[PDB]
Amino acid sequence: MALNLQDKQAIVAEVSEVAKGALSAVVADSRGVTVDKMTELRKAGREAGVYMRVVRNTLLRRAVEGTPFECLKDAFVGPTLIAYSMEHPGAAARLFKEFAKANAKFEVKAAAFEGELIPASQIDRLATLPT
Amino acid sequence: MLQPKRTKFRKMHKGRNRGLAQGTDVSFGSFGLKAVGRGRLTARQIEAARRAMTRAVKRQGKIWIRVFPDKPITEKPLAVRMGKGKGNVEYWVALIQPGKVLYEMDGVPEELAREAFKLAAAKLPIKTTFVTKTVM
Amino acid sequence: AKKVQAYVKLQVAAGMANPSPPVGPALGQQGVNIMEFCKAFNAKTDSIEKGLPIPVVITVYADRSFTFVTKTPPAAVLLKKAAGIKSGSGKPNKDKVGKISRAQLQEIAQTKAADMTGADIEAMTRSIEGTARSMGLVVED
Amino acid sequence: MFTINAEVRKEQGKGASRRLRAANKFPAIIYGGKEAPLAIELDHDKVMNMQAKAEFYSEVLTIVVDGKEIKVKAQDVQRHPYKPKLQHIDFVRA
Amino acid sequence: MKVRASVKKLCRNCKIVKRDGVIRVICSAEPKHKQRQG
Amino acid sequence: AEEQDAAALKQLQQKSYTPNGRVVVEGVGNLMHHIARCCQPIPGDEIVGFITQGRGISVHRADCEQLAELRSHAPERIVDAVWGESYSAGYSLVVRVVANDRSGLLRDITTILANEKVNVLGVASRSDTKQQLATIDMTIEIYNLQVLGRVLGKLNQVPDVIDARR
RNA sequence: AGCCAGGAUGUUGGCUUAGAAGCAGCCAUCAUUUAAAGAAAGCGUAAUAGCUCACUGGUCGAGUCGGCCUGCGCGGAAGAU
Ligand SMILES: [Mg+2]
Ligand SMILES: [Mg+2]
Ligand SMILES: [Mg+2]
Ligand SMILES: [Zn+2]
Ligand SMILES: [Zn+2]
Repeated sequence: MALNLQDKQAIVAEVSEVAKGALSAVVADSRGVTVDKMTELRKAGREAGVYMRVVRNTLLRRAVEGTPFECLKDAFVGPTLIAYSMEHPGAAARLFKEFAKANAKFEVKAAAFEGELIPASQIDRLATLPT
Repeated sequence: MLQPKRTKFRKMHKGRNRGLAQGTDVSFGSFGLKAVGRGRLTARQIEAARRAMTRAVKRQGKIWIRVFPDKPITEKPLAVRMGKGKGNVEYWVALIQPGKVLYEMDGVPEELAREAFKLAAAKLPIKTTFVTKTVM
Repeated sequence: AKKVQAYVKLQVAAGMANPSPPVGPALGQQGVNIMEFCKAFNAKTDSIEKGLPIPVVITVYADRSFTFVTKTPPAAVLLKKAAGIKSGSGKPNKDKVGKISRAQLQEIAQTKAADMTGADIEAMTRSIEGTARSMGLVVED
Repeated sequence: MFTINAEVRKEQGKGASRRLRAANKFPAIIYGGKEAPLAIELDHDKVMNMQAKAEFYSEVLTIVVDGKEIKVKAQDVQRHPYKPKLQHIDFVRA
Repeated sequence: MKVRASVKKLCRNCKIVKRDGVIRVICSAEPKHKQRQG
Repeated sequence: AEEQDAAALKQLQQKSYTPNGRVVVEGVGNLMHHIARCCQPIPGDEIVGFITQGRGISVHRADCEQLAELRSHAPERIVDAVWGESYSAGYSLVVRVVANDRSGLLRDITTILANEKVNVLGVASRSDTKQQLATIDMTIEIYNLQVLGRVLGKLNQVPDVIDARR
C-alpha cells in the first residue's frame, strides 16, 4: 500500500461521501463471493451508477479516523470485519434491507445486520421507509 | 576462440600481473562484469563465459567482451626436459587485474543481466562483481 | 443459489445440434446424457438466431436434469460478420489488419446489456472497445 | 540542492589520502575561476549516497567548508577500481 | 540426500537449516531437494 | 559425429532431389510469367506483375520494395492481378531458419524438413562468425499457404531453432 | 509472519492449432464491477475443471524487510607405523 497521501485522500473522499448522504448499512463478507459482490454492486449500479462505494477498510485508524468529522456514533462499529455503505439519492433509501435480504438468500453472514444511523438505531429490521 | 589473427612474435615472456585495470568503467553497455580477482582469463574460458551469458539473455540485447586473450601461453609436452628452448603456444590469455570489466551488457533488465553474469562468472577462474553504467 | 457443483460454459455455435467432435465427452462427462443437448438446447436457440456460440449454465444436480439460463453471445464471433474481416491477431501493432468505428461498437454494446455486469452503458462500451483492440482492431474514434 | 560537508586538509600527499580513505573519508578538491584550488576531505558514505543519483552529477552542489557554502558542480570522480568506493572527487565552482 | 559443497533452496518450499554445524536444505514439498554440505 | 553424418546424408538427399493457370495476369491467362526471388508469392496477400522486356512478366507479391521502386520509376509496365486458379504445384518457398549451432542442430533441422511432404529443391547453408549461429535457406516446393505455415511450426518445434521465416 | 475470506465480468480476448478455454505457443496485454483480483507466477487437465500465488479487507499489536560494507567464523577439507 502507498504512504500517507493516498490514504489521506481516500479518507477525505469518504468524508465527502458521508456529508452528501444520510442512511447507511453494514456488511461482513467473512465467506462471501465475487458472484455475491455483483448483487449489491449490481443493485447500486441499477439505482444510478458507480458513486456508491462499499469501501471495505474498517480499521481503528482509517474509516474510524474519519468518523469524528461526521456522525460520531459509528466509531463503535469499527472493530471486526465491516464494509460501510453510504447512500446519496433519496432520503432513507431501500438499501438497508437489501443487505439483509442478500444475507438471507445465501451469503453466510452480514455483520449481524446492526445498521448505521438515522435515529441512532441498532439491530432492527425496519420495514418502515419511504416508498 | 578469441586469438590474435596475426602477431609480431609467437612466444611472449611470462611477465607479471601487478597493478589495476585501465578498462575499469562500463563504457559501452549498461551492466558490467568486473574482475575483482587478479589472474589470467584463457580464450576458452572467455568463450565459455560468453556462451553462458548470451544463452542466459537468449540473444536479447547486446553483449561486449572487453578483455581479449592477446598473450600466448606456452607449454612443454610431457616427458620433456627443461632445456631445448621455450615451448609451443598451447593457448592464449588475457591478464586480468582487479578492475577489468570483462563483459558489458545492455538491452536487458538488470536482474536478467545479473543472472547472466552469474553464469558467466562461474565459467571464469577469477572473482567477479556486477557493475553499472555510472554517470561520469 | 449454491456454489460450484459442476457448472461450466462449454459449447460451439448454437445452431449445431448435438456437437460430438468439438464438445462431445465434456458435455456428457457427468451423469447428464448426450440427448439433453439438442432438444432442450435448440428450444431457446430458435427464439433468436443460429450460427452463433452462446454460453449457458450447466449446474448438474443428482436428479437427472439440470436448471439452465442462457446469457449472451461473445463479441469475438460478433466482430466478423458485423466487423468485416474474419482474421485478427498475430501482427496487430506492426500493421493494422482491420478497424472499427466507435459508434458501431456502442450500438453493438447496448444489445448485450442484460448479461453485462456494468452500472453504466458507457463503461460497457469502453470494455467492448478494449476487447476489440485486444483482438486486433484499432478503434476509429 | 545537495549540501555536502567538507573539511580542509591539513596534510596532503599519497599517505595522507590513504589514511583518509581508511578512516571512512576521502580527499576531494574544489577549483575554478579566479580563486585558488581548495583541497578538502569528504565524509565518504554520504557522498556515495548522494552520487547514486544523476542529479548529483548534473546539478550544482553546495560544499560547506569553514562556513562557506561553495556552489560547485562535480567535475570528475576517481572511483575505486573493484569496490563501491570513491578515491577522490574534483569540483568545479559554478 | 544430496551432499554438496553448494547447498541451495531449489524451490520456495526448500528451507536452509544448520544442524550440528552442517548446512542442510530440507524440503517438505520434494524430498529429492533435501541436501547437505559435505 | 552421428548427427553430423545424418546432416550430410540429408544434404546429399536434397542434392539428389534437386538433380499454366498459375498466375492469371489481369483477366487474361496463359501469359509468359515467373515468380521473382526478391519475395516469392504463393497464396500471398495479392500480387503484381512487372511486364519485362524479355522473359514476359515477373510476379513480385503486392507491397514489395522492388515493385514499389519499379512503380516509382515507371508505372505503365506494372499490372495488378489475381493468383490465378492456384497452380497444381504452386512452387517456390525459400525458408530462412536462424539457429544456435551445437554439434547436431543442422542435421536435426534437415531431418525435420524431410518426412513432411515437401519437395526440397535447394539448401543454402552457413555458420555465421558473429556468434555460433547456424543460418540456412531451404528452397522448397509446396502446394499451399497452410502447408507452409505447418512446416514453419514444425521447424519451430525443434527447440534449437531460434526463428524460421521466408 | 502466521489466521480467516475473496482472488470475479466482457472471456473460451483473439489467434494458431489437431486442441489450447490465465497456463504447446504467438500477439495484444485493455477496460469493467472494483475493498482488490495478472487476459495471470506455479502446480494441474486430452483441453475444461481443480488446487495454491500476486493483489486485496479483516484478524493481530511492534518493528520488519534486503542490500553492501567490512571483522572473525562454519562447510568445502580423504592416506597410508
Ligand atoms: Mg608508501
Ligand atoms: Mg546427529
Ligand atoms: Mg574453512
Ligand atoms: Zn523443495
Ligand atoms: Zn518481389
